[PDB]
Amino acid sequence: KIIGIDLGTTNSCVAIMDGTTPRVLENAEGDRTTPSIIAYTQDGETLVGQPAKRQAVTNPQNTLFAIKRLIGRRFQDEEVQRDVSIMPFKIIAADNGDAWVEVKGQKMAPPQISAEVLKKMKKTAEDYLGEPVTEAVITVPAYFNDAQRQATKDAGRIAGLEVKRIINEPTAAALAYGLDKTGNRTIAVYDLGGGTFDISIIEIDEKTFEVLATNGDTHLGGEDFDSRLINYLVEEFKKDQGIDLRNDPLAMQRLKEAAEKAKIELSSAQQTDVNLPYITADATGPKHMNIKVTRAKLESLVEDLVNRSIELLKVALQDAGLSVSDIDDVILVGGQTRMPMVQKKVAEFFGKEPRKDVNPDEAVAIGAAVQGGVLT
Amino acid sequence: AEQVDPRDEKVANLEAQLAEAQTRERDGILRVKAEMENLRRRTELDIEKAHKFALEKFINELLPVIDSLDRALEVAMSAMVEDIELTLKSMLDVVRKFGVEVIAETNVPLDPNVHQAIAMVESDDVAPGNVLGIMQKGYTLNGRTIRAAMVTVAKAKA
Amino acid sequence: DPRDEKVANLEAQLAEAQTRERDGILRVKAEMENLRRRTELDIEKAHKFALEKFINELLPVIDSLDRALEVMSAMVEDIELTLKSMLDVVRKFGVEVIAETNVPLDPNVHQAIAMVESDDVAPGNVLGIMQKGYTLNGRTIRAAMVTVAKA
Repeated sequence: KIIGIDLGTTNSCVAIMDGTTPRVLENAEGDRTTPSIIAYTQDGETLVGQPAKRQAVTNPQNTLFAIKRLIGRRFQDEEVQRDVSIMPFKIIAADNGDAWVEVKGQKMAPPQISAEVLKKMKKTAEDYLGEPVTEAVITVPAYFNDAQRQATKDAGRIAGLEVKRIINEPTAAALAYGLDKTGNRTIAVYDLGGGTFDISIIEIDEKTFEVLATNGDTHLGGEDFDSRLINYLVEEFKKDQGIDLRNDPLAMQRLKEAAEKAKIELSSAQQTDVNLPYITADATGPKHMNIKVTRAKLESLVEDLVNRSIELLKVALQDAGLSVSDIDDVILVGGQTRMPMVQKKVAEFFGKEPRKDVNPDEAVAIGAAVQGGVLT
Repeated sequence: AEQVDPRDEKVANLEAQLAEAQTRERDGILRVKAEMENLRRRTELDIEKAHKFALEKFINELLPVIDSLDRALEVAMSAMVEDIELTLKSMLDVVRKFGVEVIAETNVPLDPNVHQAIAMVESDDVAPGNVLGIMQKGYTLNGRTIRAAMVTVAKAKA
Repeated sequence: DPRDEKVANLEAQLAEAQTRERDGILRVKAEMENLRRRTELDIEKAHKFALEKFINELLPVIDSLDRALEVMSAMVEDIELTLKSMLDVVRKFGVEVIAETNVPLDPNVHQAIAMVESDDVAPGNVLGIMQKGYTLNGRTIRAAMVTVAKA
């Protein structure tokens, strides 16, 4: 069995073919999706996923995340150096001169970290099938230089997984939908993630696969769509009450989640309520927060970010010299694409409606399962 | 044992195929036997699972109903309160009937399995690292967490 | 003949073990599919069942919100929002409410507990709901105790 694994930047998923039918497995906690976080508790515990995300605040410097942004790169790089500026954790230079991370004084290679998550997926598949697993396909970004793809390979070894083939994330989504068997189709995978937006135009010359044009952003995904709603709220409060919740950690962390729960609810509803009693207090007594956000306000808040995606959707085709017509198929990947407005704004720039018969956050993981599937 | 007569090497062939046949069958019948043995292990799990978490989706959609209820006690005619305090009690006590327990106990170390440190607070009311107070109840259904509690962890004196 | 007669029985011995494997596979492969189809049933029953028992013990909890909303102006605006979502959430699982007044008595939905002179509704028509009734998908699960209007 070659459990397929989608080693995401913000979340990872794992699947295995039940016969010919893709079956996305679920972790110990009952999630089909396991955050890509890993923290080394003060007391020496090595948490991974949900639990690790939950103690981040109380432990910023040892709760590693977004390690994919470093996997196969050297301590110098636009990415790496510019991350060193935002990552709450220590990114040091390796002797080899690679980008590494220091946790509690000990220095480890990026792969040594991801393996923690792969470790958890392997155990997750093993917990399903009953028998130990040792084989898998792991997906990478269509732009992954041989260095990363390999370093992404070292991670598996460290996890007891013999990478039987590390295929492309875009290709992954394509195999995930059913673009394998008339004789020639031209696909474009819109990938809006938790933190990254990557667009890929690939050709499945019929059954070959070929990255025709790839473009995307390093800073653009839900987490950024979130900060839009959070802020709207911080500003709104200030207008209606003269207070800066920013100043406040407790209130901010609190408002952050509400905004996040709001943002999701506003995609199956027209308006929701950010209701936070006792949000703060000042000289004039305690303060409560109660705002109304509509699909519309949110949208208005996240516009230039959804359009920024498309403007890139424009240069992706300009480099691939084609019109939305040449594009026979367009698939979406990235829980955030669940937002009506992106679904649309995209359906308009390509004319035809993008297909999503397959779960936006399980897609690429499922693609990876089918490849290693009866195939490998 | 001479076998140059083609007709002898023919009998010797059929004899071999059949031996192969017998082989395939025996084993080809063992993997499809073991193959279901595995499906029985699962059906049991799938069952014991859907037993534990049948109501999880429902009892998860009510969390925001337990929430507006106590939220209504927070912002808070003496009776109406003892009334809505009794309701919240029957609600909780009822979901607890169906295997749900409420995570809302302070002065215990932070347990990321059912706790969500939402902020560090400089306090000596409890040992550094323990939940100092809870911002919002956390619920568990038969072992799996449906909503970690949003706690406030404590940091040393100053 | 010594080998012809043997060459035949060998061939047979081969068809036997051949088809015996084929069929044997099938029996266990359709045998596995019943095991499957039969456990879905068994999971979807114990569920319909747990869902009904739960929805049940929950009814008194809704009643609580009623009794309370029925005994301050902004507090109540809350209990009315709590209530609407209690019900909104429940609809999602098939639970609807019986409390439409001015409808002829119907023992399937109503349980008259008292009659009273009134002109507010032709006589015979339910008037006043001592308690709201509920039904999941229609099958009346608890009849609305009511007061039928007597001329």
